[PDB]
Amino acid sequence: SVELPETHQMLLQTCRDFAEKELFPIAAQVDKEHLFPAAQVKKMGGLGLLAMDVPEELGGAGLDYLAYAIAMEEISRGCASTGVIMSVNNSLYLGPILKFGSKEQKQAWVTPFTSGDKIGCFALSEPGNGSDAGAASTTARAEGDSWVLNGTKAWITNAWEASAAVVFASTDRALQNKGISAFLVPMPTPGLTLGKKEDKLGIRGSSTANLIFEDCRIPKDSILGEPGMGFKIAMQTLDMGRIGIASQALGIAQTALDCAVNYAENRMAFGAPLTKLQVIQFKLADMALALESARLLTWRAAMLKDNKKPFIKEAAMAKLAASEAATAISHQAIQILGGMGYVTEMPAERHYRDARITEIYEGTSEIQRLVIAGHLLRSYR
Amino acid sequence: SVELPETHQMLLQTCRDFAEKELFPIAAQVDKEHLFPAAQVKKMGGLGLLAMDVPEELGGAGLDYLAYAIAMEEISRGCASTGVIMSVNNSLYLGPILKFGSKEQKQAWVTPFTSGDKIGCFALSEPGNGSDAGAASTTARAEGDSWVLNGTKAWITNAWEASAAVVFASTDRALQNKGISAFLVPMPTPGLTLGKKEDKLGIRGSSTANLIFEDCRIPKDSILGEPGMGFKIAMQTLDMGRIGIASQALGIAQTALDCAVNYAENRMAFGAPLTKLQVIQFKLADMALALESARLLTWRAAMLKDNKKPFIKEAAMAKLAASEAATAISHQAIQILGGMGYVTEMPAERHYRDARITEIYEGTSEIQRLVIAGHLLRSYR
Amino acid sequence: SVELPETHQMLLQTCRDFAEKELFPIAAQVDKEHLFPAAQVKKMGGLGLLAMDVPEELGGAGLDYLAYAIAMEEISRGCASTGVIMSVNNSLYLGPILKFGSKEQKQAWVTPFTSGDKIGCFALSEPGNGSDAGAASTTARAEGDSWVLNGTKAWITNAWEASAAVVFASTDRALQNKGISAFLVPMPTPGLTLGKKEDKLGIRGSSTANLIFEDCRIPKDSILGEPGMGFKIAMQTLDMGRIGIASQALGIAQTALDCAVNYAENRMAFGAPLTKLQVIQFKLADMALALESARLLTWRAAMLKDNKKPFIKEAAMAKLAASEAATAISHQAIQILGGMGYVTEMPAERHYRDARITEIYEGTSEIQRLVIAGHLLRSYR
Amino acid sequence: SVELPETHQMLLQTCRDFAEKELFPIAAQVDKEHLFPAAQVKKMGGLGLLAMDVPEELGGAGLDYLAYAIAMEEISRGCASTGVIMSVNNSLYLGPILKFGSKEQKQAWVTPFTSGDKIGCFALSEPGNGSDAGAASTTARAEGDSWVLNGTKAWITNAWEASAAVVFASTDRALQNKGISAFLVPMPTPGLTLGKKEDKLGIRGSSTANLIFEDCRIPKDSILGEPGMGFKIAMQTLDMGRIGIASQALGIAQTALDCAVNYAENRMAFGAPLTKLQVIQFKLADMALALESARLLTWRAAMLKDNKKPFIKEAAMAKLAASEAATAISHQAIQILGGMGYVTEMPAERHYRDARITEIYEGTSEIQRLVIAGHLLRSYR
Ligand SMILES: Cc1cc2nc3c(=O)[nH]c(=O)nc-3n(C[C@H](O)[C@H](O)[C@H](O)COP(=O)(O)OP(=O)(O)OC[C@H]3O[C@@H](n4cnc5c(N)ncnc54)[C@H](O)[C@@H]3O)c2cc1C
Ligand SMILES: Cc1cc2nc3c(=O)[nH]c(=O)nc-3n(C[C@H](O)[C@H](O)[C@H](O)COP(=O)(O)OP(=O)(O)OC[C@H]3O[C@@H](n4cnc5c(N)ncnc54)[C@H](O)[C@@H]3O)c2cc1C
Ligand SMILES: Cc1cc2nc3c(=O)[nH]c(=O)nc-3n(C[C@H](O)[C@H](O)[C@H](O)COP(=O)(O)OP(=O)(O)OC[C@H]3O[C@@H](n4cnc5c(N)ncnc54)[C@H](O)[C@@H]3O)c2cc1C
Ligand SMILES: Cc1cc2nc3c(=O)[nH]c(=O)nc-3n(C[C@H](O)[C@H](O)[C@H](O)COP(=O)(O)OP(=O)(O)OC[C@H]3O[C@@H](n4cnc5c(N)ncnc54)[C@H](O)[C@@H]3O)c2cc1C
Ligand SMILES: CC(C)(COP(=O)(O)OP(=O)(O)OC[C@H]1O[C@@H](n2cnc3c(N)ncnc32)[C@H](O)[C@@H]1OP(=O)(O)O)[C@@H](O)C(=O)NCCC(=O)NCCS
Ligand SMILES: CC(C)(COP(=O)(O)OP(=O)(O)OC[C@H]1O[C@@H](n2cnc3c(N)ncnc32)[C@H](O)[C@@H]1OP(=O)(O)O)[C@@H](O)C(=O)NCCC(=O)NCCS
Ligand SMILES: CC(C)(COP(=O)(O)OP(=O)(O)OC[C@H]1O[C@@H](n2cnc3c(N)ncnc32)[C@H](O)[C@@H]1OP(=O)(O)O)[C@@H](O)C(=O)NCCC(=O)NCCS
Ligand SMILES: CC(C)(COP(=O)(O)OP(=O)(O)OC[C@H]1O[C@@H](n2cnc3c(N)ncnc32)[C@H](O)[C@@H]1OP(=O)(O)O)[C@@H](O)C(=O)NCCC(=O)NCCS
Repeated sequence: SVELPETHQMLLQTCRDFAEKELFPIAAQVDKEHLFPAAQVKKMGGLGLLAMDVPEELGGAGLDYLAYAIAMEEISRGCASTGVIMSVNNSLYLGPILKFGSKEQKQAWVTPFTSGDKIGCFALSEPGNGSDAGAASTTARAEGDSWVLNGTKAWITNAWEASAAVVFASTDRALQNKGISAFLVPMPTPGLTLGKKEDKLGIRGSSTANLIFEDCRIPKDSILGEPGMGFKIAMQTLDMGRIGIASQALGIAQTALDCAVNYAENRMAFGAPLTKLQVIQFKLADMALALESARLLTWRAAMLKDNKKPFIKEAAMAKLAASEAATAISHQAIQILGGMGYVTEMPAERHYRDARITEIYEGTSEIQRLVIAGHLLRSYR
Repeated sequence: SVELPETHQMLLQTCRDFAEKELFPIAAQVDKEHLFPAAQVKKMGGLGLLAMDVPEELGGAGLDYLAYAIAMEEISRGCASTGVIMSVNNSLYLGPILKFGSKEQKQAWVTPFTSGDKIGCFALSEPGNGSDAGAASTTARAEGDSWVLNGTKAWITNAWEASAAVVFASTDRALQNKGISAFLVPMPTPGLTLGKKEDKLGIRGSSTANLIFEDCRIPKDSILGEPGMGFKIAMQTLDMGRIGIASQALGIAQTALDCAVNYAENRMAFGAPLTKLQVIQFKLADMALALESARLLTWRAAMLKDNKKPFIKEAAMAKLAASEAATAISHQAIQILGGMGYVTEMPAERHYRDARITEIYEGTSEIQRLVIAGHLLRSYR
Repeated sequence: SVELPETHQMLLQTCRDFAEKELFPIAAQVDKEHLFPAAQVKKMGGLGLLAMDVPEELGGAGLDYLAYAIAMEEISRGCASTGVIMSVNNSLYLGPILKFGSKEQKQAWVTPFTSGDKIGCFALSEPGNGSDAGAASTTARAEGDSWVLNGTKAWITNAWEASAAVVFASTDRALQNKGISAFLVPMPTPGLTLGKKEDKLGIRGSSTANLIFEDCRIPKDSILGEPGMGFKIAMQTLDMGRIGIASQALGIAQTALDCAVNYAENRMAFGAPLTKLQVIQFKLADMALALESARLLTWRAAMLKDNKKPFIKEAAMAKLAASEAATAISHQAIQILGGMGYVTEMPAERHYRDARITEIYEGTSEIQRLVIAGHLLRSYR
Repeated sequence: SVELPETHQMLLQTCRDFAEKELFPIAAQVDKEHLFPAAQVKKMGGLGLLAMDVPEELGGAGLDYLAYAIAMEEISRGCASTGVIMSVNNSLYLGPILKFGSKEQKQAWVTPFTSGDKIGCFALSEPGNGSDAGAASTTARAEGDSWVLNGTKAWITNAWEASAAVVFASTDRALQNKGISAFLVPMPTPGLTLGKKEDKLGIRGSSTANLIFEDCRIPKDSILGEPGMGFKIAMQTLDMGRIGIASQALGIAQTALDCAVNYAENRMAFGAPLTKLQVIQFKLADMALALESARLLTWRAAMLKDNKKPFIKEAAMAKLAASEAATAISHQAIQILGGMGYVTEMPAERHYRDARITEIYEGTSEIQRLVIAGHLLRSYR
């Protein structure tokens, strides 16, 4: 119900302790220097936080997706870039392989990646089409006994750190979505070149680059599932990723609210603490309401996924509400902090820049509203 | 969890069937003619919907407050005035008596009122002070063996139909809240006169009047609890009423959304259904999300109350979010219907006028935000 | 510039004096009883307020459109239904005849209507299509020497009081807009039947009905301009009407703000006036800014029209901003008044219901945003 | 009226030409490297853009404040940091000296600063109090024939480039505002030390530091006006600065809208340009409406100042509306650009970070709403 089980409570406490011990001292350094936190990722792999959905047989933690959402929220509260790296590795790489790959592919592509030594990446977007995922131009000709890949992916998270890749290329151009086919591409491999890192406004610990495939050949076993199923795999992986991104936005909004409340209590204006002003109280009330409401939606989406029931509309609602709430709460936290919120000495601006991204990737807000509207009208029809 | 138990599902189905059978044909007539639906209230008392929180020993249904929230949402979806009458009788009259009254008072003031033959009313507000509940000017002098009541209450719901009253009068003026004392006043009684009915913008089935007490004397047993506890009784009854009003606003928003979606699918513009337009889809998506989020907040508040845990901040959040969401959804439904939404032939304007009230009574939105802000700052401190 | 000329100032003062003398005592009676204010319309015709754009040669006042906007704002501040009647008679009937009709048609259809004895109506909308104005199904066969009209118009303002009608019927069905042709139809005439009055949520002084044409024949001179120009005539008349409706929404928002400020200063809560609370001050500040900004937009649109320059985007912006600001200000005024705002004794709910309409007729907000977007993209291209 | 005079049109064209020639190529470099654009400031001084309000006798341009607002909007459209430097030098330094200083002080402190070789700074805020300007703790003891200054100012714009300073120190502590006294402090002078530059989220061309006064002595003539008038001088200078900041926010919103519209027309999604989507059109319409509405308010405030009439409420409204509109438009521009808007290669994120500041300095939005509310209630009383 509303309360959490003992395992979930213990995981929440452990994640909060780890976050306050490790991520908070280094978050500013990671943001400023664009430094990939290798040691923190290794420690998270040691704690099993990178393989929560993975069964314990394959080396994972064997936990439900609600526990994953809680851990993602706590980690993103600690550090946003570490949060998005964890979210990518947990959902976007591990989920499709467990859900669709054969047992040999699971053994060869999940077990090394549970320990945290290696991480994965999700390669769907292209420079030509960002939202229209079905219009991917990457071609995968089945010449000989190998899949020859030609094309250029873009915006690939963890491109400079991943040891594997889930690449979606259209085997058949005529088939807009049917042609789409997934492939498990090891990194580094001949024929694959990594693009230059992109300077980003917000999350800067993670490395974002453009994968370029030039006559890249992979063995025939590297195809995920069967040809044609690529679009469905992409959609389901996107739903799970949307749940993860909603958790990340919740964490960002929570830490922004905590910093704002602490500063408002500490700061003195007109001979009184700022909390005595009614405007500040109303701002805090609205922020808390938005944050809690979103958290509820997220938890509902996670529990619906755990009960093996359809959750696409719920996940889209959770992602949209969490992203918008995080942006509004971060903006109001900057406004409450005032002048001190603008300088980089205080962490409010980092929360603002990190919260801005949650409305862009994993489907923009317009795409989320399209999904919600379609499912709503289908429900009434 | 997210799912509902079998009893709750059966109650939801029964309430929906009763609503579609009875309330929908007569809602327009009730709104237009200011007609109190006596037969519908009697049938609801027959179904036990007026005594859900009451134990079965005293003649109630013995159901949890979550079931009460579900039934309130369904009834308010059927008809808003019937919804507010049910909410008043269930929470604001029955709850304080069960929570604080002695067993003899329970037998003499709850058992006749479970059947639906008689209903109660909550008398707190005064013309002088609406939000400042602690500034009530009604005086209750303890002369002789009877409590002599002098004063004028205002805005009393069901004043023209109630057979009992929960009246709060300040026994001690010096004590702003300590002086406040509750009293169980039977109606009609000598010394009590009912004010004229007030024409209202929205809910017009219910009768709202001003109770006037002129030397009204009641026996000494009619006092609820002990003197001084009146303010706490009022606050707890207000929390339960806020949960009920949140359920009512949810019902209004739900029926407005249903009518808007049906009309949008039926209406043809520019050679296409209105749902083909992206603006309509985005409006429907935003409306859906709002309602669902509010519902979760409401259900969380109800479950927290059922588990015997503090729920004041949760109830305030649920009431605020539900009221604002209901107003926004009703306005957008009128906008979607366009010209046909403006005339009284279509039920959109009735939903608008009924949804406007949920931000005013049971504490305005500013008071709710004050409560949320106070509890938030207390949580951080 | 920002200041007003002496003629405009004198007209503003005269309109305000007339409004406070006449419209304010009878506004509640007009709203409640659906009473057409014949005497007030006659007095306005005596003051020349119904023929402001009309040259003095034809019996008008010969004033610029800025003066018309000011007078419309003041009258709608006095009474909303009188405001919409004045707006219809000034813009939607008189403007197209002066702009496109020949001199004989001006003499036979403008000079009697300047005095205020008779008023006109604008017949464009149909039950089939409300926003898609080009899809009108009314047919005008040119049989013999007369135009035979068949079809059914809908939502015609002043249908029960108009002595003339501007009816737009598609002469050629193949021509979606080219077929559209305007006609000056006298009322009453054989073959024309008036539909039943429609009960409306808001403005109820004006009479809204559905014109039904059954073999209605008019002389050949009654056609406005030449066939095919009907759509352009409709668009320009709509622009002028949008300016008028923006002025009306400004008046409604202004009177709502005045009542809210007066009540907030008078009402006492927590031992202080409501204006001492910071939340009330912030609400009043937001309301004020909105109204003033909208007024400027309106005044800019009116001055651009007076200088014989294109004003379509400006008029659309003014109408959209004025309507949204009026709705928000009326809602906040009801919220500020609290319980007393809900009853019909206070005039806040009347302002709410009257302000709701300004987002529906003369093009809904979505159509206004489409016009603004089209003109913006055309400006950049 | 709505149109601009020939001088204003010529100044607008010259400012736009200069902006597109100089500021646009170097804006990204200035933002990235925190580089003070010395050459651009010198060229602006050559064009007279730094001394617009200054009479031509003292070496200024002798232009009205409307021309200053237009030039500020164009320059801030070119580059935001250059815009805020120009705004500070024009209003916050030059205005108080011309308005209150004697002729000798004008000759010794305005004529060298019109040419653009030297610039000024406005020193009011302190680390202790940011919004409560009357609680400044800087002390100015009148020992001997010199004013000995002790205290620490904060957030001083152009602290590392100014050759003069307007410092406000409380001569009399007992007098909260009466004690406040202004002083013209040359820079550099013995006893004055410049604090370290502060890394800021947005505008980074300008240098922001903390002035520290330790036994700084100035001649007796350096006091501006007479003791006690400091608070009034600060308030009037703040009003003029609010007009300038509103112009800057207008420029930022305008360039963000231009970039967003151009990208939306260029980008192709789902086989169509983005402008074909109705959601994009509605976003563009809302952005254009907000921008134009604000621009109007700003121009009204500037013209009211030029006509020697009170403009405090108008300036506060203009600043608030311009800041909020700029933030909303920048956020929507980032959303429209999508993924490409997030990287630093595109200029959308720079517009976002620069537009965030306009709600903080020159009085936060809460202070603006307090000023508007006070003037509104004073108007009704
Ligand atoms: C880039 C930049 C440049 C600057 N340049 C200058 C300059 O040239 N000269 C100068 O003098 N200063 C300058 N400042 C400082 C400026 O005055 C302050 O940063 C800003 O105006 C508010 O200061 P604060 O945040 O410290 O106020 P705080 O009092 O610390 O603000 C706390 C919060 O409480 C709110 N608040 C406070 N009192 C009330 C109230 N009564 N009612 C409601 N809400 C309230 C505020 O709005 C704010 O959100 C600059 C600041 C920045 C960031
Ligand atoms: C009080 C009143 C007075 C009136 N007076 C007159 C009068 O004097 N003369 C006259 O001719 N008419 C009059 N009308 C009718 C008026 O034209 C319509 O009521 C109104 O303009 C819209 O009509 P509709 O709701 O039927 O349109 P509908 O097409 O039925 O509206 C459906 C909804 O879809 C939206 N929509 C439609 N097309 C699009 C699109 N392409 N993109 C986005 N959204 C879209 C609309 O905004 C609306 O929300 C009056 C109406 C009222 C209520
Ligand atoms: C349909 C209806 C039914 C009702 N039924 C009942 C009933 O059964 N029992 C009962 O006891 N009462 C009932 N009431 C009365 C109800 O308590 C009040 O109408 C409502 O809760 C607020 O009262 P008010 O508007 O008079 O408060 P006011 O104090 O007059 O409100 C003035 C405004 O100031 C705001 N305000 C006041 N204090 C503050 C503050 N400290 N901070 C910020 N904002 C503030 C309020 O939000 C409000 O907007 C009913 C009212 C209505 C309309
Ligand atoms: C930090 C970051 C990390 C990323 N990581 C990954 C990753 O790991 N894997 C991956 O595959 N991609 C990744 N991406 C790319 C991501 O898919 C896109 O950036 C984003 O989802 C949208 O792409 P776009 O802006 O290019 O779409 P565009 O089509 O260029 O967006 C244009 C605009 O139009 C809107 N729009 C488009 N179509 C419609 C429509 N039909 N209706 C309404 N509005 C519409 C969009 O919402 C958007 O506002 C990442 C991007 C970023 C910024
Ligand atoms: C555009 C978009 C919303 C929809 O895709 P489309 O190709 O444009 O439209 P479609 O017609 O393919 O959608 C419905 C089809 O897909 C399938 N599908 C769509 N959503 C699905 C879901 N959530 N689960 C399962 N199947 C789904 C349906 O089965 C249907 O095919 P059918 O006709 O055989 O039943 C999708 O590409 C998208 O989500 N874009 C944003 C996400 C993103 O970029 N994330 C970045 C990762 S960080
Ligand atoms: C104004 C208002 C919000 C708070 O009341 P106040 O008298 O103004 O302020 P107080 O200082 O009394 O509040 C705190 C006190 O009340 C008690 N209290 C407040 N809220 C409580 C709650 N939810 N549960 C229990 N006790 C509560 C606290 O114990 C404390 O007293 P203590 O110091 O002995 O601990 C309240 O009057 C109100 O809710 N008004 C709107 C509700 C309404 O009108 N409903 C209409 C019915 S349809
Ligand atoms: C739908 C709507 C917005 C546009 O009309 P459309 O027929 O759907 O679209 P169109 O292609 O006709 O629009 C452009 C055409 O009309 C003409 N036009 C459009 N707006 C115009 C304007 N403001 N001024 C002049 N001409 C205009 C253009 O010349 C063009 O024709 P061309 O190709 O020969 O140049 C219009 O019908 C409308 O305003 N509806 C809402 C208004 C309303 O109902 N008011 C009620 C009165 S109270
Ligand atoms: C807090 C604040 C809003 C008002 O100041 P206060 O000291 O708190 O309140 P006061 O009582 O002094 O306000 C009214 C007094 O000041 C004077 N005053 C206020 N605003 C004025 C104005 N716009 N023009 C002239 N005089 C003004 C009045 O004369 C009155 O004094 P009186 O009683 O002798 O008539 C002001 O300090 C402020 O604007 N802060 C934000 C601005 C800022 O920080 N800008 C940074 C520069 S980039």
